[PDB]
Amino acid sequence: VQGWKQRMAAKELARQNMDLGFKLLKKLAFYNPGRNIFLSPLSISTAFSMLCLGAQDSTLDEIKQGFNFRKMPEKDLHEGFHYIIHELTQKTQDLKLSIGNTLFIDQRLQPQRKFLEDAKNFYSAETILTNFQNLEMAQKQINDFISQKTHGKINNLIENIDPGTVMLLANYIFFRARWKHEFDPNVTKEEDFFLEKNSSVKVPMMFRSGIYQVGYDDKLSCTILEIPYQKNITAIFILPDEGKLKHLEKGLQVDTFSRWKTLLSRRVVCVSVPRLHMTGTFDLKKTLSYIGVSKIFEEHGDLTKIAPHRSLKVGEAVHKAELKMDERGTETPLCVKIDKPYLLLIYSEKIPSVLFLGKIVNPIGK
Repeated sequence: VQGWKQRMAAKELARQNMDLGFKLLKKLAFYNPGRNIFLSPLSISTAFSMLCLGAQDSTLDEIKQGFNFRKMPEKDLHEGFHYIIHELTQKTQDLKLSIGNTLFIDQRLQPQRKFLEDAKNFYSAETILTNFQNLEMAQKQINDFISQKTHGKINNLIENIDPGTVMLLANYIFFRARWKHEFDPNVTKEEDFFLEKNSSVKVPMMFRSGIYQVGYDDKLSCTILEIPYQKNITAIFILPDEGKLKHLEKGLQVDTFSRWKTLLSRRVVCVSVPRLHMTGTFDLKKTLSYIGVSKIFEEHGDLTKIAPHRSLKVGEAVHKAELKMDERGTETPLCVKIDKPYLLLIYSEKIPSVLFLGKIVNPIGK
């Protein structure tokens, strides 16, 4: 198979998006406790790798350092990300997934052919001409473009545009997938979800008994539960013990994940999982401060490969992750009840990549 090198590159990139995700989640939760955090570290990485096609010198170097894209040649980096995107991008009965990367550039600028072709060929990234002299009109244009492209999955991506912006990066991902075994919707019931040790809220809770990969981590005081999707993707639920969420967050690592896998076994489990409709919106300028990346957002003369204008920078960059978790699917000595704050990892096994990383403090909250 001629796709061997692309798969190896992707496998290495996947390990690095896991590290990125845990670093981002740790920082986001430290600065914003008691809040849901829902993002795609993979989608975020595709955006800045795509920008590496048009970035030079210090800006290029700092992205590659911050995102850890330095371990392989640039050709392999782009080929690896192309493989991940192409493999995951589907509109089938079992999986609906798209990674969107749209660069909105001021109509007065001239986006260069080579960058345009590479962005489209390697990432399916598109550059759209925008009139930034009318910020209100530019915002409604951007939001309508993305709502239409995503078929109403990614809405209101932009809430504000700063004056002087000539280049806006929009990164967005949506997910719909069928479970390997569907939940019976008639068995789904409104159950208690403990926001705090005393405070509760009624949430639609899905129920099913069957064979599931399950384990317990003594080192991080947490239960691990894997629920497979029909395609080679798994939903990993990490349920900390009472008052161990902060400890679990603090201990998250790449070695953590590979150790959790050594603690799992196939067992008959009665499972209780909340239904979800998660969205997460991030200002990537503030988010990327956590991994020391900022030159891409400053004027440095490093983006001439995109458009020749001297003062060019990425003015604004936004990430939006969207997911639905319900009963849809194909066709006890242990019980795992997800009725308190938990971590959710959507993991692609075939790559293997972290598609989504979520801290769910409230399944029906923002």
